[PDB]
Amino acid sequence: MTDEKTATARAKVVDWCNELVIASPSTKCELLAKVQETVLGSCAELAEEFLESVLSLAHDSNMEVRKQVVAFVEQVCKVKVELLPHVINVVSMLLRDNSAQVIKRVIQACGSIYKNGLQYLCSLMEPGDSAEQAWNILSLIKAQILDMIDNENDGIRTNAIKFLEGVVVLQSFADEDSLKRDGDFSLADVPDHCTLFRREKLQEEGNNILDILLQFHGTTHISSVNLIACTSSLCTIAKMRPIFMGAVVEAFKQLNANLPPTLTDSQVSSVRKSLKMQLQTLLKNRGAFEFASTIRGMLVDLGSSTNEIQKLIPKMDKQEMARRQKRILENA
Amino acid sequence: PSKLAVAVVDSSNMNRSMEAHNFLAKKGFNVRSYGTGERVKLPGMAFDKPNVYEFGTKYEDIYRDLESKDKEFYTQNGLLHMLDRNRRIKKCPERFQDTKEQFDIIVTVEERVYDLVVMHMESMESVDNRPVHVLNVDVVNNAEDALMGAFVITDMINMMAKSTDLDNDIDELIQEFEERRKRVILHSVLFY
Repeated sequence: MTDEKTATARAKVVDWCNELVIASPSTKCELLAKVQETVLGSCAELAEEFLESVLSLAHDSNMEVRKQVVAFVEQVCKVKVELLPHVINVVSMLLRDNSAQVIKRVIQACGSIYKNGLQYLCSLMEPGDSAEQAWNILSLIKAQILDMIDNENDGIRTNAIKFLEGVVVLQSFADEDSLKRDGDFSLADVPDHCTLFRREKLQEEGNNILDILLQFHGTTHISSVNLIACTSSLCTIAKMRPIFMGAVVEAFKQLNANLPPTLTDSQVSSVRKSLKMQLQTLLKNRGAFEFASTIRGMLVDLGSSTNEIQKLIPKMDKQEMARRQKRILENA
Repeated sequence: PSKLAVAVVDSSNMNRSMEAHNFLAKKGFNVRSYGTGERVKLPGMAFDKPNVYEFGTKYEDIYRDLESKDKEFYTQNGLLHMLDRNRRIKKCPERFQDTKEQFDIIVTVEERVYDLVVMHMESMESVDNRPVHVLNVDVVNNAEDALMGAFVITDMINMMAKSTDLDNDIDELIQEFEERRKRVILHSVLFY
């Protein structure tokens, strides 16, 4: 069965796409917001045949226009993820951008793009050549952003740390102690039928990115913003994947005993207030059972009372406790 | 006239945040204001048992309520003067925990508000992976100090608006601002 809705929507966007080639950067951004609203919303079927019209604007001189293109590609991977191999090249290219404001926006977008991209490529039974090449670009995006922890711009470093957090979480296995999160995806959700990549190689990479985050967290000349961001990212990784709990508790212990001498008094207070919150969050996780006394010690050093700390420890039955206590003795 | 999305946060969204909202709006900033408290709390006739309202109650209704209770006393302290400016700025006081609005900078007027803002943003999982700078500027909760505080906050935001790359300059800017103004400004980064 048919109606007029699709043809009327197509005529509305054909006009808007034609205006773009002669429009001002302010008008170009207004037109793109309307094109996105219809082509990825009101009439989602039109998306494929208006892709090149929008992706061409990635080369535009105005940074706001380039940023609007990023917002479009991010939306594509959310609603029409099957189109990922046709938009993913633009993302990798826009990570070479000269504008720091553009790079930051691309890093932000890569969070959902990488997750949606990994989920979609996993689902494919007979993956084509388009799938292998989309995965190659996604692998290169991870390496591109990983390099940006050494970028000279503090904003770029902050965004890069946040991106790397989601990769570790995706490229590790969830367990029974993992914090309950609705859209959570781990290596356990990656099928054995998948030929594109091996679960063990992704785990190896996740472990290497974690090692880089732990090492970055412990440097002497890290900025207060990068340090607070790295601390909360390490906390998210340990509460999501409690296999990394011991390593994260050790990094927090080492930080509190050696605050970078580059921090001002005000920055030390800010870092310590955030660290206190991360330790409270971790102490609520059942997987922090072994480290409860170490966490308590740090929370006492940071000004928490006996009763404030005590209320955070989850209640456990003696059978669960004995299961954990024996496993801790076994692992050693 | 910068493109910075700024939010000022206090407890009730009545005195300190609205004073800052007022001056920042006049300076041309994209400014919003919120309260961190459970409910809207205005002072009363004596110590404790003050005027309590739900977040969403119009400033106009709070003006009319205080008018019928005691029109003379609430004019002498200046609460009706305060309620008049707020109705000109916006319809009703808003709660930070319930907003879906995103900002570049969030300014809190006391460490307790700062903790409430930071706890709330952490309680929510990151989607956009968009960072926001959360800053604390201590403002004593009285009409005189809320006015002086609003000048400090406008000052700080204006200095930050001048920067060509706020992320790359913010730590040095705060450090120099703290020195000049003999103040402590707590600064953290949170994510949307």
